[PDB]
Amino acid sequence: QPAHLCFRSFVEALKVDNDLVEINTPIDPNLEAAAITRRVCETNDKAPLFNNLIGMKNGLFRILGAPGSLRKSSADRYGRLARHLALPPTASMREILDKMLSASDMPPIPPTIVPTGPCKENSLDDSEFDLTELPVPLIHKSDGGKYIQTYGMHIVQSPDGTWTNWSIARAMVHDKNHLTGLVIPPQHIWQIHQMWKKEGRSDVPWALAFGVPPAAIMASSMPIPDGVTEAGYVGAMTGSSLELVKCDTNDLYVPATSEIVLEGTLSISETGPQGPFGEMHGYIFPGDTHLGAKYKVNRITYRNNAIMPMSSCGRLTDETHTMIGSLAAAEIRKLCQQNDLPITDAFAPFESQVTWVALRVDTEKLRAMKTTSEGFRKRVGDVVFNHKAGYTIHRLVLVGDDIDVYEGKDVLWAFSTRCRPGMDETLFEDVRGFPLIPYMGHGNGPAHRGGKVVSDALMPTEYTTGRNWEAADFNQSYPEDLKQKVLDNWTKMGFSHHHH
Amino acid sequence: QPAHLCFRSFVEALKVDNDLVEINTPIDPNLEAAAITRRVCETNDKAPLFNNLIGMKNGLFRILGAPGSLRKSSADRYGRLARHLALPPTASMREILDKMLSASDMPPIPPTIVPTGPCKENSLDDSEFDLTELPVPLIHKSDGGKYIQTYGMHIVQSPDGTWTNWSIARAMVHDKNHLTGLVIPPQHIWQIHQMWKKEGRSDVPWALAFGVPPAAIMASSMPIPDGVTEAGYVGAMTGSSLELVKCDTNDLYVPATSEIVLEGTLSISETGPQGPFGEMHGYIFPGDTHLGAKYKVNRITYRNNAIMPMSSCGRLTDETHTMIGSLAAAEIRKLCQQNDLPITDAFAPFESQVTWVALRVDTEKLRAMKTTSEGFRKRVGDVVFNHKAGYTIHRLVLVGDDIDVYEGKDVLWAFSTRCRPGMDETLFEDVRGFPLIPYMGHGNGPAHRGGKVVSDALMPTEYTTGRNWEAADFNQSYPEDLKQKVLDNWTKMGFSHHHH
Ligand SMILES: Cc1cc2c3c(c1C)C(C)(C)C[C@@H](C(=O)Cc1ccccc1)N3c1c([nH]c(=O)[nH]c1=O)N2C[C@H](O)[C@H](O)[C@H](O)COP(=O)(O)O
Ligand SMILES: Cc1cc2c3c(c1C)C(C)(C)C[C@@H](C(=O)Cc1ccccc1)N3c1c([nH]c(=O)[nH]c1=O)N2C[C@H](O)[C@H](O)[C@H](O)COP(=O)(O)O
Ligand SMILES: [K+]
Ligand SMILES: [K+]
Ligand SMILES: [K+]
Ligand SMILES: [K+]
Ligand SMILES: [Mn+2]
Ligand SMILES: [Mn+2]
Repeated sequence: QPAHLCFRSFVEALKVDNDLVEINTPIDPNLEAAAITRRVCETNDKAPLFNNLIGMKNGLFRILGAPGSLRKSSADRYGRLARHLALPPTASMREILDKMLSASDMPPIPPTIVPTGPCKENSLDDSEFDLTELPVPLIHKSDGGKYIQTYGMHIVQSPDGTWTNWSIARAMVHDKNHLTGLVIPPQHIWQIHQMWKKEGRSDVPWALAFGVPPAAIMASSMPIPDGVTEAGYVGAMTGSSLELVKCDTNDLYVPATSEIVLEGTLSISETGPQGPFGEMHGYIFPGDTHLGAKYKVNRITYRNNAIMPMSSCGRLTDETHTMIGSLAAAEIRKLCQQNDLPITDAFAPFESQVTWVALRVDTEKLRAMKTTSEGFRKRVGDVVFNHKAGYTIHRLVLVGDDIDVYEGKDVLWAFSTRCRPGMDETLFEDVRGFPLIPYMGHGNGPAHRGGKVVSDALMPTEYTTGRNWEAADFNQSYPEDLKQKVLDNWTKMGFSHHHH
Repeated sequence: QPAHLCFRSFVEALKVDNDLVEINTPIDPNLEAAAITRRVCETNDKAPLFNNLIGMKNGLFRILGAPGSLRKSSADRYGRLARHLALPPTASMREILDKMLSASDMPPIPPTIVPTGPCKENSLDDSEFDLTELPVPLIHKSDGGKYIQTYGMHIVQSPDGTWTNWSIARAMVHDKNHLTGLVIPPQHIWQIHQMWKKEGRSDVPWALAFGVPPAAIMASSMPIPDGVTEAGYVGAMTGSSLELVKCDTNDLYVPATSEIVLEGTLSISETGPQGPFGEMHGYIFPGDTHLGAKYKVNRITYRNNAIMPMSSCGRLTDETHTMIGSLAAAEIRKLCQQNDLPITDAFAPFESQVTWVALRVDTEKLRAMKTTSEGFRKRVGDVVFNHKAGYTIHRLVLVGDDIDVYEGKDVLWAFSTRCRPGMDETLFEDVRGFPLIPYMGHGNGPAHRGGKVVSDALMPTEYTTGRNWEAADFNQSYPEDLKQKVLDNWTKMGFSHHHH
């Protein structure tokens, strides 16, 4: 099976790439696996595969940390992401995001049902598992629970059967047969949960699949539109129908090669303690526990030698930056274009803790609009901040054609030198806010509303007659023949490899 | 003579440090020397010493580029700055800035007059030099003149003789015996020029000394208080009286070991075309020429084998970032402390193109003030933005004790995650603005007023009961004994030098 369609194959790809470290001596799921993974993430090291977890029982489970984190060299920086998508490991962020968007103007390819798969190799009923006895990791020292679910896919379906959503949302172990987790608006898991609540008749049929096809976990982390089944979008993207198997205890369908599958229900009435958790913006607020969604687990099925992927999230750089940030930026790029806005490119700079998106503008198109900063700012912000795709993003930075939005340094340069504080910004207080950002949930204002801004780093002539500067840098402040002479004589004069 | 007290000795120190490249083949002052220097600055390479300039006449002149720029390794990143100050090359920014501030609570050590020095080895009168025939550099391709003066010290004295100011301000060649330059408020050269204008009787006696004692060029680039003679402050800092010699044609005094000295007058009536120039924020606006201050040159004196230092300024990182930014931050730190504000540290992040200063707050002191964000923001901004030391700075970022303001990454993290846009900021529109910033001089608003902001990245509990988070990073989210075990086993498990 190819790496983009089978997690087990993806792990073997990372080995072959020399992008994996296999750790075959015992590692404690209480903190040590997550501490090793956190260090990997902070240093862009190789992904850790923990083949010997203390307390692993009945084949449950190995752990792979840092599945979507960055590689050290600039040449294949995004190579672990590329390997989720059948892209070359030297793929640029633009090429990854274009791949993730490519299904947005293709017909879906619905999934194929098969009678069995590797995910049915082993099973445990209600009387045979206990979630408190599995080697579930404690990820950060002050976490309020052991977060089993950091990189699996929740699968829920609308009551009418017309929409099946796949998404990542965190969950922790509550007791031997329940989890608690985040289920919050505007997320699709919440939108579907509301539908079942309003019908009022039963709990939501649910499954959580860990170690799913890498191309599926990428779509699971992207805000594709309301009502769009991720399976059919992944199908279209990959050009193949995904193979799914039916769960044993309900009628949902899971990827045939899933490593571990939990089957049960998401309650429409019950809650339980959840959190705190060390989160994407780089913080944990110890003691910050709240009531959350509660799940009941009725069955576990799993591959022989099952592997649990884990995100040890926090400060830069992990899956919550590379996937949440980038994939929201991609969806924002598309949204803007569908709303007739001249945006060519979007990215969430890591330096902003993925709370900003930089939008590159086609300023030729902009000039033809014959508009102003204030008008344009308002228009862009009204499109993005009233849409789900803008939920996690608090600052949009508009930049002209000379800025590469995939380079944080150049976004910071443009922000710092082209956007006059106050005058060149519009604040948005009556839009949904992202409460996880410390300045929202733990700040001075309402946790769920406002706090957003559009910062215009377009210069005045970019709206009228065209750019009227040159950069004071080596590239633009010297003629081409001089530049080349200097570069040709550089090491000869005594001054100091692309891959590395 | 020691390196901090003699430019020629400083160049020999850089050689010995293996922080110099001597280029003994011919280099064109039309662009090529500045292009090599710009590349050095963009890559943190060794400083270039051009010993063979095309068109060098009568011993005038060699060029040293990148005199105050950064070194490649993290260990001696600021080593070229340290060498201006008799500090070890591994000195931290905190230690450099503390050295620059140390004279602020010492009595001045006034300079010593000596009868001669190396700067009198050679002389040229009015009938013997022509500034248009010297190998003056064209620094950027669209510059409006050849900027002879990028790293020399202007010397002017109040009419009453009580204040002698030393400062850096740019100047370019106008004709055979005149320069034009920037002389703008609130700068001391402008403050003194105003005094002579109001007296109305004569042009301002002036000298411009190039290749001055490195400790003097550092003070020349710092906004020490109004009325304070830089020579006496440098004296106090270094613990020694500086040796000065009298100019031949006026009664000002120059450093005895200056490489090149121009003597003449700064006009109280005449102006001439100046600019454009590729500037500190990374731009040039071609064709943007304005009338500026005009200087007449009556005499040149110079050392045998004279060396002209040159800053090829623009995008990161050069003297306009390392010296303007850092030294303004230092003065701001002191100003805040003198105004009873609990600021421990200040730095202008390079990532902000030195348009921001991050102020580290002693939050124990802050709690004892029993204040609020809005009050505190206003107080800090009213102190800094109505003072000359705040002139170049458009955004102040307040951060708590856990942030190292000398690390841009940590300042960006705190800004992005702790300061809610709008709500946590106060805008300042009735303060002097820095017009060089593109969003000021070429922006949507008044070039000389407003555009400033105080951004509070203190969290709410930092004002009341204390920090209530831990970072979700390796350092803070794992116990000490685990951290050490992981680090001890890192290379054994298979994962990947301070100097490099
Ligand atoms: C890649 C990743 C993604 C998330 C999460 C984590 C990781 C690794 C973890 C589990 C490590 C962290 C956690 C977070 O704490 C971060 C977070 C992000 C957004 C909302 C809430 C929390 N999380 C998560 C998430 N969405 C959430 O609704 N609660 C979540 O718990 N997300 C984001 C979510 O998948 C995207 O918003 C998708 O668009 C949602 O799918 P649709 O609703 O559009 O179908
Ligand atoms: C290290 C350096 C510094 C400056 C300048 C450059 C370099 C290398 C050059 C020449 C390369 C660039 C140029 C600038 O274009 C940048 C600039 C900065 C601040 C004001 C105007 C321009 N410049 C300069 C500068 N001050 C200016 O009044 N016109 C100037 O021309 N400065 C700043 C100035 O020295 C400081 O503000 C001092 O505090 C002034 O001394 P006091 O007035 O307090 O005694
Ligand atoms: K999704
Ligand atoms: K702007
Ligand atoms: K000065
Ligand atoms: K704040
Ligand atoms: Mn969805
Ligand atoms: Mn001064």
